[PDB]
Amino acid sequence: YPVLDWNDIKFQDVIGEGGQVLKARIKKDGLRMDAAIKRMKELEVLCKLGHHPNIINLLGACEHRGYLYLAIEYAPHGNLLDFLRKSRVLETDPAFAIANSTASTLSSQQLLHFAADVARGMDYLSQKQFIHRNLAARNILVGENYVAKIADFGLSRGQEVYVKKTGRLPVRWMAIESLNYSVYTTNSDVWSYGVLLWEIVSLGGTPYCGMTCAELYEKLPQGYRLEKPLNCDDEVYDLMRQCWREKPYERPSFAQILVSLNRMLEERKTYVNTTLYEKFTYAGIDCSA
Ligand SMILES: Nc1ncnc2sc(-c3c(-c4ccccc4)ncn3CC3CCCCC3)nc12
Repeated sequence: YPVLDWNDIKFQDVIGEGGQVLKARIKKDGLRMDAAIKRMKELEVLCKLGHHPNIINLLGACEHRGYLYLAIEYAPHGNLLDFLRKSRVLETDPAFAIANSTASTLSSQQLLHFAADVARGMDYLSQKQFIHRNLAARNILVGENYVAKIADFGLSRGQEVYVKKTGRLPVRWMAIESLNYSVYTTNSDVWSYGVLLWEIVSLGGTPYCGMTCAELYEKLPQGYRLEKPLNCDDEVYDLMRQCWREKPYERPSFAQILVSLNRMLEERKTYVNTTLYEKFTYAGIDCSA
């Protein structure tokens, strides 16, 4: 749904590392478009769903010499985290940075729309009972027209899902119940989303720069939260803080989040500063992460 003919695929380049994925061009319903194709060895109807503008759409699937190749909507601009980081103009093009009084090629409004974008997608998923379990900047793709898209693959669907650990955990993104007990819910997804939001605001900062994974475990039950960024308005931070409430059911819903962003967007006020003025400080990326 649909079905792709092999003879319409023209592969262009490989993308990433390892599973095994490629950039193609497919023909679908008489139109030519970029796809990303992954080839699996040896669930798809629910994969649309993708019909939503912030969810990587499924384009086609196609059996060829014993394999199933899966074509999905192609994202021109990488994961959101890199995109954001490459936007750090003081570091990548300071002549530009100074001339234009700016710390990013991205604007506060644009930064928020990525937030809204993901917020919106999640809202639509969470209300169809899906649990992402991996919300993080690096896990969001920036798609055509710079519209942020979520990945719908391997999504647990249900009220709650327990997964046993053992690979690496996104500790810095996880909420406490997930930390304590390896359980994920939609409410666990919102916690992660606030870290995503925090990530966006820090133009790609590593959350909890300096702290180690051990330190976090001990300090989070303690009531410790990520520090409000120097470029961030108080309400934006406030919103992050709600996502990180200790009591899961206390946190907001994506609708609530989304409502609140949409308000912020409609105001003329800058909620996320990217303008140099007299001082500006990029959240650390390095650290021992
Ligand atoms: N649509 C795309 N356009 C650009 N590049 C890529 S890389 C990619 C991908 C796939 C994949 C899965 C199915 C088909 C094709 C690719 N499996 C892991 N990834 C990498 C992950 C990156 C972070 C967010 C989750 C996906 N999909 C895209």
